[PDB]
Amino acid sequence: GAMGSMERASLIQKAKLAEQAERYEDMAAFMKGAVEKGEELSCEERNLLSVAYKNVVGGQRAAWRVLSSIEQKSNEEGSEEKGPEVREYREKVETELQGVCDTVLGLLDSHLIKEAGDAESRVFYLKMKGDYYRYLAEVATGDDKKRIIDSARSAYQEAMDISKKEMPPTNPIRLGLALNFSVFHYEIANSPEEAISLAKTTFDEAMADLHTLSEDSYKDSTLIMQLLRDNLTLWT
Amino acid sequence: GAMGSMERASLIQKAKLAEQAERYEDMAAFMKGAVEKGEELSCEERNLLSVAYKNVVGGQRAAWRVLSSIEQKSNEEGSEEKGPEVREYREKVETELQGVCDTVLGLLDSHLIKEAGDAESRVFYLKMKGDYYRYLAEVATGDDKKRIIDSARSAYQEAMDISKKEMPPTNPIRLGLALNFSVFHYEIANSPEEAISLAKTTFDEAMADLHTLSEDSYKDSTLIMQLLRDNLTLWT
Amino acid sequence: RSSSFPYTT
Amino acid sequence: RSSSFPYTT
Ligand SMILES: [Ca+2]
Ligand SMILES: [Ca+2]
Ligand SMILES: [Ca+2]
Ligand SMILES: [Ca+2]
Ligand SMILES: [Ca+2]
Ligand SMILES: [Ca+2]
Ligand SMILES: [Ca+2]
Ligand SMILES: [Ca+2]
Ligand SMILES: [Ca+2]
Ligand SMILES: [Ca+2]
Ligand SMILES: [Cl-]
Ligand SMILES: [Cl-]
Repeated sequence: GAMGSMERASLIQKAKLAEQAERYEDMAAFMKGAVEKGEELSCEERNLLSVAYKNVVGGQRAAWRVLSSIEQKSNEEGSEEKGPEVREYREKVETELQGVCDTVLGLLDSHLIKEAGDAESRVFYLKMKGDYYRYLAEVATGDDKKRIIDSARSAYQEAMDISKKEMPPTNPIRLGLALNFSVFHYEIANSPEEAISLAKTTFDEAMADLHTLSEDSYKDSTLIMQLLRDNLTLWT
Repeated sequence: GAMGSMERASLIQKAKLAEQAERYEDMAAFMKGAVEKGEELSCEERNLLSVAYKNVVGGQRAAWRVLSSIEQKSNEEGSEEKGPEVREYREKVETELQGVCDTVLGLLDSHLIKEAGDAESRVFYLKMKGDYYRYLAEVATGDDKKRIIDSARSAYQEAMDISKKEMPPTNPIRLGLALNFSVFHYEIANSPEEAISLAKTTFDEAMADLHTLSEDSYKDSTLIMQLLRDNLTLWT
Repeated sequence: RSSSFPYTT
Repeated sequence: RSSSFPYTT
């Protein structure tokens, strides 16, 4: 699209500048342009893609939750009728959020996943597919809600299967995948016991492998392990 | 434009929702739509307009400063040549910022200022004109830099003249105007002594009028007086 | 308020 | 880092 005339390397350079400037919409547009060049992404480039879209969708999710709460309060007993505006604006934000999720899922399907042969890249992209279906599931209410949930589940499960076969239990991608799949279980799938079991097992298997790691790898892994612990504390 | 089919009251309602959701681009678009209905703005509505655009331009200014700093470092001795990308992206952000300033100045000229007869509204809009010319001056480098600076000065000065005649020294609009005009003097006009003199005189004349105020008005005025003090501490 | 990864500021 | 009004968070 609009980035078709810009060099791949220039898009990557500008994505890093956009990150420093906290211009995440720009960062995401630059990374989309880089993906559309058709070459596979390096580890650093995959992280730029993830950071960009996580920040964009994060703003939308936070806004959606604010508006949904106001809407829900408006439909209580004794609440004064104030017209269609809250629903309309919630719908506007929701549609924009769904558009971002669809964009990410489109990049993954055309053609990031099919070209990803190394475990690290394949698991990364399948985790992303699970995440963006999960964000769609957060706002889904219609006929397709069950199918959206199953799409998230399926992507996470494929990623889990590869990660268990091909990666050590302390690998940060493996850890972040398991963390997010446990959140899926708790928040989306109405399966708090599965969420807790996964978080516990993941934490414990990582603990037992820390002894193999350098100081820097230890820091990376323990950061994500703390998030598992934080959830376990909240959930139990 | 795009808001032409939405009721004025609905635009105002949605601006307040957008503020709660921290969706300031949306908030600004809703308020622009409300202005374009052609009716004068209430005090509350003027504040919504100001908040919306201040947040939008604030993000752009912060981004511009980050990129300008990187650019300036790139033009030092011993700095490695990394191509046109930093300049290009700084220019992109700059153009977007200039577009927002031009939009605000356009609303003021068509036709907020000419319809504003009460001191509170007229001073508010002339302060805004000064502010958005000031933001243009922050990024100006060409032939028109002197004219942009003079446009900011002229708007601030007209606002100051009205405010001194028609408003008490503790009026928050008067105080915020004087604060921002002092910042103009210090940061734009290379006149630190004028900046300090204005800040001092404004603070002192406000201090002497606090005794006339209710508890709530006292809180409003002293908040802005503290900003004058903070600048004086930084500047002396 | 569950924690996921990555996260924003 | 001069202070102006209004300001953002
Ligand atoms: Ca090329
Ligand atoms: Ca919908
Ligand atoms: Ca391996
Ligand atoms: Ca149980
Ligand atoms: Ca009407
Ligand atoms: Ca320029
Ligand atoms: Ca008066
Ligand atoms: Ca002196
Ligand atoms: Ca969270
Ligand atoms: Ca400032
Ligand atoms: Cl809307
Ligand atoms: Cl650019």
